[PDB]
Amino acid sequence: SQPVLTQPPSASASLGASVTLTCTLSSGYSNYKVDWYQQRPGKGPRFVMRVGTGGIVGSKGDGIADRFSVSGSGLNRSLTIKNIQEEDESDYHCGADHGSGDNFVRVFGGGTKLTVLQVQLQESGPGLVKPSQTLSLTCSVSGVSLSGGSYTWNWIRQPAGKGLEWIGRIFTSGSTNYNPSLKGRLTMSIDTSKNQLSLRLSSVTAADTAVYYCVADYYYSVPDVWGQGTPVTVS
Amino acid sequence: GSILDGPYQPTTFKPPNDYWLLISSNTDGVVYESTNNSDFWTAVIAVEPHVSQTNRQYVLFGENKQFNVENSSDKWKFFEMFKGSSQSDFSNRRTLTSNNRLVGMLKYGGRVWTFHGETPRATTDSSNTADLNNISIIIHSEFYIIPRSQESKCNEYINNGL
Repeated sequence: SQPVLTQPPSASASLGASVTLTCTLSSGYSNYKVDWYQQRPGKGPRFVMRVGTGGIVGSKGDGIADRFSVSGSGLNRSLTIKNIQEEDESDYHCGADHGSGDNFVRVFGGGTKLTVLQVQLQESGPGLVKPSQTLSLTCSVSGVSLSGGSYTWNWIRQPAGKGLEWIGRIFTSGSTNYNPSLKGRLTMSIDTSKNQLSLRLSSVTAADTAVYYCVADYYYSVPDVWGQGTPVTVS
Repeated sequence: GSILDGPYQPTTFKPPNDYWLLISSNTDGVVYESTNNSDFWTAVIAVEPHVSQTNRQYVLFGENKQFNVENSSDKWKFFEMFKGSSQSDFSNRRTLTSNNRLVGMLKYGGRVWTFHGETPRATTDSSNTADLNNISIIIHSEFYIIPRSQESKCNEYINNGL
Protein backbone atom coordinates (compact mmCIF):
# COMPACT_ATOMS: atom_id res chain seq x y z
CA SER A 1 0.00 0.00 0.00
CA GLN A 2 2.70 2.45 -1.05
CA PRO A 3 0.65 5.55 -2.07
CA VAL A 4 -1.31 7.53 0.52
CA LEU A 5 -4.47 9.50 -0.29
CA THR A 6 -5.21 12.61 1.79
CA GLN A 7 -8.76 13.97 2.00
CA PRO A 8 -9.96 16.65 4.42
CA PRO A 9 -12.50 15.13 6.82
CA SER A 10 -15.16 17.80 6.22
CA ALA A 11 -16.08 20.47 3.68
CA SER A 12 -18.90 23.02 3.60
CA ALA A 13 -20.72 24.87 0.83
CA SER A 14 -23.81 27.02 0.28
CA LEU A 15 -26.63 26.26 -2.14
CA GLY A 16 -25.91 27.30 -5.72
CA ALA A 17 -22.26 28.01 -4.93
CA SER A 18 -19.24 26.05 -6.16
CA VAL A 19 -17.03 23.76 -4.09
CA THR A 20 -13.89 21.77 -4.92
CA LEU A 21 -13.22 18.57 -3.02
CA THR A 22 -9.59 17.50 -3.20
CA CYS A 23 -7.56 14.31 -2.84
CA THR A 24 -3.79 14.68 -2.55
CA LEU A 25 -1.41 11.88 -3.49
CA SER A 26 1.78 11.15 -1.58
CA SER A 27 5.06 11.98 -3.27
CA GLY A 28 6.10 9.87 -6.23
CA TYR A 29 2.61 9.27 -7.68
CA SER A 30 2.02 12.39 -9.78
CA ASN A 31 0.92 10.21 -12.73
CA TYR A 32 -1.67 8.20 -10.77
CA LYS A 33 -5.39 8.29 -11.55
CA VAL A 34 -7.98 8.33 -8.80
CA ASP A 35 -11.65 7.39 -8.69
CA TRP A 36 -14.16 9.60 -6.88
CA TYR A 37 -17.11 8.01 -5.09
CA GLN A 38 -20.29 9.57 -3.70
CA GLN A 39 -21.98 8.03 -0.65
CA ARG A 40 -25.38 9.67 -0.25
CA PRO A 41 -27.24 9.67 3.09
CA GLY A 42 -28.64 6.24 3.81
CA LYS A 43 -26.71 4.74 0.89
CA GLY A 44 -23.41 3.11 0.06
CA PRO A 45 -20.85 4.57 -2.34
CA ARG A 46 -21.41 4.91 -6.07
CA PHE A 47 -18.91 5.74 -8.80
CA VAL A 48 -18.56 9.40 -9.81
CA MET A 49 -15.56 10.01 -12.08
CA ARG A 50 -11.96 8.99 -12.68
CA VAL A 51 -9.37 11.75 -13.03
CA GLY A 52 -5.68 11.99 -13.76
CA THR A 53 -3.58 15.04 -14.57
CA GLY A 54 -5.32 15.23 -17.95
CA GLY A 55 -8.90 15.41 -16.78
CA ILE A 56 -11.65 12.82 -16.67
CA VAL A 57 -10.89 9.25 -17.77
CA GLY A 58 -13.78 7.18 -19.09
CA SER A 59 -17.46 7.81 -18.54
CA LYS A 60 -18.94 9.41 -15.46
CA GLY A 61 -21.20 7.33 -13.25
CA ASP A 62 -24.92 6.86 -13.57
CA GLY A 63 -26.92 9.70 -12.05
CA ILE A 64 -23.98 12.14 -11.90
CA ALA A 65 -25.22 15.61 -12.92
CA ASP A 66 -23.38 17.81 -15.42
CA ARG A 67 -22.60 20.14 -12.50
CA PHE A 68 -19.88 17.61 -11.57
CA SER A 69 -16.50 18.22 -13.19
CA VAL A 70 -13.09 16.86 -12.31
CA SER A 71 -9.46 17.90 -12.73
CA GLY A 72 -5.93 17.14 -11.65
CA SER A 73 -2.50 18.75 -11.45
CA GLY A 74 0.68 17.76 -9.68
CA LEU A 75 -0.42 15.55 -6.80
CA ASN A 76 -3.83 17.26 -6.54
CA ARG A 77 -6.97 15.54 -7.82
CA SER A 78 -10.16 17.57 -7.62
CA LEU A 79 -13.91 17.01 -7.88
CA THR A 80 -15.69 20.32 -8.54
CA ILE A 81 -19.43 20.80 -7.95
CA LYS A 82 -21.07 23.98 -9.24
CA ASN A 83 -24.61 25.21 -8.52
CA ILE A 84 -24.66 22.95 -5.48
CA GLN A 85 -27.97 21.25 -4.72
CA GLU A 86 -28.90 19.79 -1.36
CA GLU A 87 -28.85 16.28 -2.84
CA ASP A 88 -25.10 16.91 -3.25
CA GLU A 89 -24.68 16.74 0.54
CA SER A 90 -22.85 13.45 0.88
CA ASP A 91 -19.60 11.72 1.74
CA TYR A 92 -16.99 11.67 -1.02
CA HIS A 93 -14.24 9.06 -1.21
CA CYS A 94 -10.94 8.84 -3.07
CA GLY A 95 -9.53 5.58 -4.42
CA ALA A 96 -6.52 4.50 -6.43
CA ASP A 97 -4.97 1.35 -7.88
CA HIS A 98 -1.34 0.51 -7.16
CA GLY A 99 0.72 -2.21 -8.81
CA SER A 100 -0.04 -5.06 -11.16
CA GLY A 101 -0.29 -8.82 -10.94
CA ASP A 102 0.65 -10.28 -7.56
CA ASN A 103 1.44 -7.05 -5.66
CA PHE A 104 -1.76 -5.15 -6.55
CA VAL A 105 -3.37 -3.07 -3.80
CA ARG A 106 -6.18 -0.51 -3.78
CA VAL A 107 -5.82 2.49 -1.46
CA PHE A 108 -8.53 4.87 -0.28
CA GLY A 109 -8.65 8.34 1.19
CA GLY A 110 -10.16 9.14 4.55
CA GLY A 111 -13.36 10.49 3.00
CA THR A 112 -14.74 14.04 3.00
CA LYS A 113 -18.17 14.83 4.44
CA LEU A 114 -19.68 17.59 2.29
CA THR A 115 -22.40 19.48 4.16
CA VAL A 116 -24.63 21.87 2.19
CA LEU A 117 -25.86 25.01 3.95
CA GLN A 118 -28.00 -3.59 -15.68
CA VAL A 119 -25.73 -5.36 -13.18
CA GLN A 120 -27.07 -5.60 -9.62
CA LEU A 121 -25.18 -6.84 -6.56
CA GLN A 122 -26.83 -7.94 -3.31
CA GLU A 123 -24.74 -8.86 -0.25
CA SER A 124 -25.97 -11.15 2.53
CA GLY A 125 -24.42 -11.99 5.88
CA PRO A 126 -25.00 -12.91 9.53
CA GLY A 127 -25.49 -9.38 10.85
CA LEU A 128 -23.89 -10.26 14.18
CA VAL A 129 -20.78 -12.42 14.61
CA LYS A 130 -18.93 -13.35 17.77
CA PRO A 131 -15.16 -12.81 18.05
CA SER A 132 -12.78 -15.60 16.99
CA GLN A 133 -15.55 -16.96 14.77
CA THR A 134 -15.40 -16.97 10.96
CA LEU A 135 -17.35 -14.30 9.09
CA SER A 136 -19.10 -15.77 6.04
CA LEU A 137 -20.56 -13.34 3.50
CA THR A 138 -22.18 -13.97 0.13
CA CYS A 139 -23.15 -11.66 -2.72
CA SER A 140 -25.59 -12.58 -5.46
CA VAL A 141 -25.11 -11.06 -8.92
CA SER A 142 -27.95 -10.73 -11.43
CA GLY A 143 -26.73 -8.60 -14.35
CA VAL A 144 -24.18 -11.03 -15.80
CA SER A 145 -22.88 -14.59 -15.64
CA LEU A 146 -19.85 -15.03 -13.40
CA SER A 147 -18.57 -17.51 -16.02
CA GLY A 148 -18.33 -14.77 -18.66
CA GLY A 149 -14.74 -13.93 -17.76
CA SER A 150 -14.63 -10.14 -18.24
CA TYR A 151 -15.21 -8.99 -14.64
CA THR A 152 -13.10 -8.54 -11.54
CA TRP A 153 -15.03 -8.68 -8.27
CA ASN A 154 -13.81 -6.63 -5.30
CA TRP A 155 -14.78 -6.57 -1.63
CA ILE A 156 -14.54 -3.24 0.21
CA ARG A 157 -15.41 -2.59 3.84
CA GLN A 158 -16.23 0.58 5.77
CA PRO A 159 -15.03 0.06 9.38
CA ALA A 160 -14.33 2.37 12.30
CA GLY A 161 -12.88 5.62 11.00
CA LYS A 162 -15.56 5.87 8.26
CA GLY A 163 -13.10 5.50 5.36
CA LEU A 164 -13.27 2.73 2.78
CA GLU A 165 -10.91 -0.24 3.04
CA TRP A 166 -10.18 -2.53 0.10
CA ILE A 167 -9.87 -6.10 1.34
CA GLY A 168 -9.55 -8.19 -1.81
CA ARG A 169 -10.54 -9.03 -5.36
CA ILE A 170 -11.21 -12.25 -7.27
CA PHE A 171 -11.07 -13.08 -10.99
CA THR A 172 -13.28 -15.42 -13.02
CA SER A 173 -10.63 -18.15 -12.81
CA GLY A 174 -10.64 -17.89 -9.00
CA SER A 175 -7.28 -16.14 -8.72
CA THR A 176 -7.25 -13.56 -5.96
CA ASN A 177 -5.44 -10.55 -4.56
CA TYR A 178 -5.86 -9.89 -0.84
CA ASN A 179 -4.94 -6.93 1.31
CA PRO A 180 -1.81 -7.82 3.34
CA SER A 181 -3.26 -6.01 6.39
CA LEU A 182 -5.69 -8.93 6.84
CA LYS A 183 -2.90 -11.55 7.25
CA GLY A 184 -4.19 -14.73 5.56
CA ARG A 185 -7.49 -14.57 7.40
CA LEU A 186 -9.35 -13.69 4.18
CA THR A 187 -10.33 -16.29 1.59
CA MET A 188 -12.48 -15.35 -1.40
CA SER A 189 -14.42 -17.71 -3.66
CA ILE A 190 -16.53 -17.57 -6.81
CA ASP A 191 -19.43 -19.93 -7.55
CA THR A 192 -19.72 -20.12 -11.34
CA SER A 193 -22.97 -22.10 -11.38
CA LYS A 194 -24.86 -20.24 -8.64
CA ASN A 195 -23.56 -16.87 -9.90
CA GLN A 196 -22.40 -16.13 -6.37
CA LEU A 197 -19.42 -14.47 -4.73
CA SER A 198 -18.38 -15.69 -1.30
CA LEU A 199 -16.08 -14.42 1.44
CA ARG A 200 -14.62 -16.02 4.59
CA LEU A 201 -12.72 -14.01 7.22
CA SER A 202 -11.23 -16.07 10.04
CA SER A 203 -10.73 -15.00 13.67
CA VAL A 204 -12.86 -11.87 13.58
CA THR A 205 -12.44 -9.08 16.14
CA ALA A 206 -14.09 -5.74 16.88
CA ALA A 207 -11.66 -4.36 14.27
CA ASP A 208 -13.74 -6.25 11.67
CA THR A 209 -17.01 -4.48 12.52
CA ALA A 210 -17.89 -2.77 9.25
CA VAL A 211 -20.29 -2.53 6.35
CA TYR A 212 -19.09 -4.88 3.59
CA TYR A 213 -19.60 -4.05 -0.10
CA CYS A 214 -19.17 -6.13 -3.24
CA VAL A 215 -18.06 -4.13 -6.29
CA ALA A 216 -18.18 -5.28 -9.91
CA ASP A 217 -15.39 -4.06 -12.20
CA TYR A 218 -16.04 -4.64 -15.91
CA TYR A 219 -12.85 -5.14 -17.94
CA TYR A 220 -13.81 -2.71 -20.70
CA SER A 221 -15.32 0.24 -18.81
CA VAL A 222 -14.29 2.65 -16.06
CA PRO A 223 -17.38 3.05 -13.78
CA ASP A 224 -17.71 0.64 -10.85
CA VAL A 225 -20.92 -1.06 -9.70
CA TRP A 226 -21.52 -1.42 -5.95
CA GLY A 227 -23.90 -3.48 -3.93
CA GLN A 228 -25.52 -1.62 -1.08
CA GLY A 229 -23.55 -3.52 1.56
CA THR A 230 -24.13 -5.88 4.48
CA PRO A 231 -23.70 -4.64 8.07
CA VAL A 232 -21.42 -6.79 10.24
CA THR A 233 -21.13 -6.24 14.02
CA VAL A 234 -18.53 -8.31 15.92
CA SER A 235 -19.66 -9.21 19.47
CA GLY B 1 -12.64 -29.38 -45.31
CA SER B 2 -11.73 -26.09 -43.64
CA ILE B 3 -8.61 -24.50 -42.23
CA LEU B 4 -10.52 -21.25 -41.60
CA ASP B 5 -13.16 -21.97 -38.95
CA GLY B 6 -15.62 -19.10 -39.29
CA PRO B 7 -16.17 -16.30 -39.90
CA TYR B 8 -17.62 -15.53 -36.47
CA GLN B 9 -19.77 -12.57 -35.49
CA PRO B 10 -17.88 -9.89 -33.51
CA THR B 11 -18.14 -10.79 -29.85
CA THR B 12 -16.64 -10.67 -26.36
CA PHE B 13 -15.22 -13.89 -24.96
CA LYS B 14 -12.28 -15.68 -23.37
CA PRO B 15 -10.53 -17.52 -26.23
CA PRO B 16 -9.13 -21.00 -25.54
CA ASN B 17 -5.39 -21.51 -25.35
CA ASP B 18 -3.42 -22.63 -28.42
CA TYR B 19 -5.75 -21.10 -31.02
CA TRP B 20 -5.00 -18.25 -33.39
CA LEU B 21 -7.80 -15.73 -33.73
CA LEU B 22 -7.56 -14.45 -37.32
CA ILE B 23 -9.39 -11.11 -37.31
CA SER B 24 -10.51 -9.54 -40.60
CA SER B 25 -10.55 -5.74 -40.56
CA ASN B 26 -13.29 -4.13 -42.65
CA THR B 27 -12.82 -0.42 -41.90
CA ASP B 28 -10.57 1.89 -39.91
CA GLY B 29 -10.80 2.10 -36.13
CA VAL B 30 -10.49 -0.23 -33.17
CA VAL B 31 -10.17 -3.83 -34.33
CA TYR B 32 -10.14 -5.45 -30.88
CA GLU B 33 -9.48 -4.83 -27.20
CA SER B 34 -8.04 -7.48 -24.89
CA THR B 35 -7.12 -7.56 -21.22
CA ASN B 36 -6.95 -9.63 -18.06
CA ASN B 37 -7.28 -6.49 -15.88
CA SER B 38 -4.01 -7.39 -14.09
CA ASP B 39 -0.84 -6.97 -16.18
CA PHE B 40 -1.98 -7.10 -19.83
CA TRP B 41 -3.82 -4.40 -21.79
CA THR B 42 -3.69 -4.31 -25.59
CA ALA B 43 -5.80 -2.74 -28.33
CA VAL B 44 -5.19 -2.74 -32.09
CA ILE B 45 -6.30 0.19 -34.23
CA ALA B 46 -6.54 0.17 -38.02
CA VAL B 47 -5.47 3.07 -40.25
CA GLU B 48 -6.25 2.86 -43.97
CA PRO B 49 -3.69 3.49 -46.74
CA HIS B 50 -2.49 6.98 -47.66
CA VAL B 51 -3.65 8.91 -44.60
CA SER B 52 -1.77 12.09 -43.87
CA GLN B 53 -1.12 13.16 -40.31
CA THR B 54 -4.53 13.60 -38.68
CA ASN B 55 -6.19 13.29 -35.28
CA ARG B 56 -8.67 10.51 -34.56
CA GLN B 57 -10.78 9.49 -31.56
CA TYR B 58 -10.77 5.88 -30.34
CA VAL B 59 -12.54 4.20 -27.43
CA LEU B 60 -10.12 1.92 -25.56
CA PHE B 61 -11.49 0.00 -22.56
CA GLY B 62 -14.18 2.65 -22.23
CA GLU B 63 -11.72 5.56 -22.37
CA ASN B 64 -11.63 8.27 -25.03
CA LYS B 65 -8.15 8.49 -26.58
CA GLN B 66 -7.12 11.00 -29.25
CA PHE B 67 -4.24 9.71 -31.36
CA ASN B 68 -2.33 11.42 -34.14
CA VAL B 69 -2.14 8.92 -37.00
CA GLU B 70 0.07 8.66 -40.10
CA ASN B 71 -0.09 6.10 -42.93
CA SER B 72 2.04 6.85 -46.00
CA SER B 73 2.21 3.22 -47.17
CA ASP B 74 0.03 1.66 -49.85
CA LYS B 75 -0.95 -0.92 -47.21
CA TRP B 76 -3.07 -0.70 -44.06
CA LYS B 77 -1.41 -0.09 -40.69
CA PHE B 78 -2.44 -1.90 -37.51
CA PHE B 79 -0.97 -0.28 -34.40
CA GLU B 80 -0.88 -2.10 -31.07
CA MET B 81 -1.44 0.10 -28.02
CA PHE B 82 -0.26 -1.58 -24.83
CA LYS B 83 -0.07 -0.96 -21.13
CA GLY B 84 0.97 -3.30 -18.35
CA SER B 85 -0.67 -1.85 -15.26
CA SER B 86 -3.81 -0.01 -14.19
CA GLN B 87 -2.04 3.32 -13.60
CA SER B 88 0.06 2.94 -16.76
CA ASP B 89 -0.39 4.90 -19.97
CA PHE B 90 -0.87 3.26 -23.35
CA SER B 91 2.09 3.22 -25.72
CA ASN B 92 2.64 2.00 -29.26
CA ARG B 93 4.21 -1.47 -28.97
CA ARG B 94 3.91 -3.11 -32.41
CA THR B 95 3.00 -2.24 -35.98
CA LEU B 96 1.62 -4.51 -38.72
CA THR B 97 1.80 -3.09 -42.25
CA SER B 98 -0.53 -5.32 -44.25
CA ASN B 99 -2.57 -5.15 -47.44
CA ASN B 100 -4.58 -8.22 -46.37
CA ARG B 101 -6.19 -6.39 -43.41
CA LEU B 102 -5.77 -9.45 -41.16
CA VAL B 103 -4.42 -9.50 -37.60
CA GLY B 104 -3.89 -12.49 -35.35
CA MET B 105 -3.75 -13.28 -31.66
CA LEU B 106 -2.77 -16.45 -29.79
CA LYS B 107 -2.60 -17.39 -26.10
CA TYR B 108 0.06 -20.04 -25.56
CA GLY B 109 2.99 -20.90 -23.33
CA GLY B 110 2.02 -18.28 -20.78
CA ARG B 111 2.38 -15.53 -23.39
CA VAL B 112 0.28 -13.64 -25.94
CA TRP B 113 1.48 -13.88 -29.54
CA THR B 114 0.60 -11.45 -32.33
CA PHE B 115 1.89 -10.64 -35.81
CA HIS B 116 3.91 -7.55 -36.67
CA GLY B 117 6.18 -6.25 -39.39
CA GLU B 118 5.33 -5.78 -43.05
CA THR B 119 3.64 -8.44 -45.16
CA PRO B 120 4.47 -10.81 -46.71
CA ARG B 121 7.23 -10.98 -44.11
CA ALA B 122 5.28 -10.43 -40.88
CA THR B 123 6.37 -12.48 -37.88
CA THR B 124 5.02 -13.44 -34.48
CA ASP B 125 6.03 -11.63 -31.29
CA SER B 126 5.23 -12.44 -27.68
CA SER B 127 4.03 -10.54 -24.61
CA ASN B 128 4.69 -12.04 -21.19
CA THR B 129 1.85 -12.30 -18.67
CA ALA B 130 1.40 -13.86 -15.25
CA ASP B 131 -2.36 -14.40 -15.77
CA LEU B 132 -3.05 -15.81 -19.24
CA ASN B 133 -6.24 -17.59 -18.14
CA ASN B 134 -8.09 -14.37 -17.27
CA ILE B 135 -7.30 -12.65 -20.60
CA SER B 136 -10.45 -11.89 -22.59
CA ILE B 137 -11.10 -10.01 -25.83
CA ILE B 138 -13.77 -7.91 -27.50
CA ILE B 139 -13.41 -8.49 -31.25
CA HIS B 140 -15.02 -5.72 -33.31
CA SER B 141 -14.62 -7.56 -36.63
CA GLU B 142 -15.53 -10.98 -37.97
CA PHE B 143 -12.88 -13.56 -37.19
CA TYR B 144 -11.71 -17.13 -37.74
CA ILE B 145 -10.14 -19.78 -35.51
CA ILE B 146 -7.04 -21.76 -36.50
CA PRO B 147 -5.31 -24.25 -34.16
CA ARG B 148 -1.73 -23.42 -33.20
CA SER B 149 -0.59 -26.65 -34.88
CA GLN B 150 -1.69 -25.01 -38.15
CA GLU B 151 0.10 -21.73 -37.41
CA SER B 152 1.91 -22.01 -40.75
CA LYS B 153 -1.35 -21.60 -42.60
CA CYS B 154 -2.31 -18.71 -40.34
CA ASN B 155 1.03 -17.09 -41.13
CA GLU B 156 0.44 -17.46 -44.87
CA TYR B 157 -3.01 -15.90 -44.61
CA ILE B 158 -1.78 -12.91 -42.62
CA ASN B 159 1.10 -12.47 -45.03
CA ASN B 160 -0.77 -13.21 -48.28
CA GLY B 161 -4.51 -13.20 -47.61
CA LEU B 162 -6.94 -15.57 -49.27
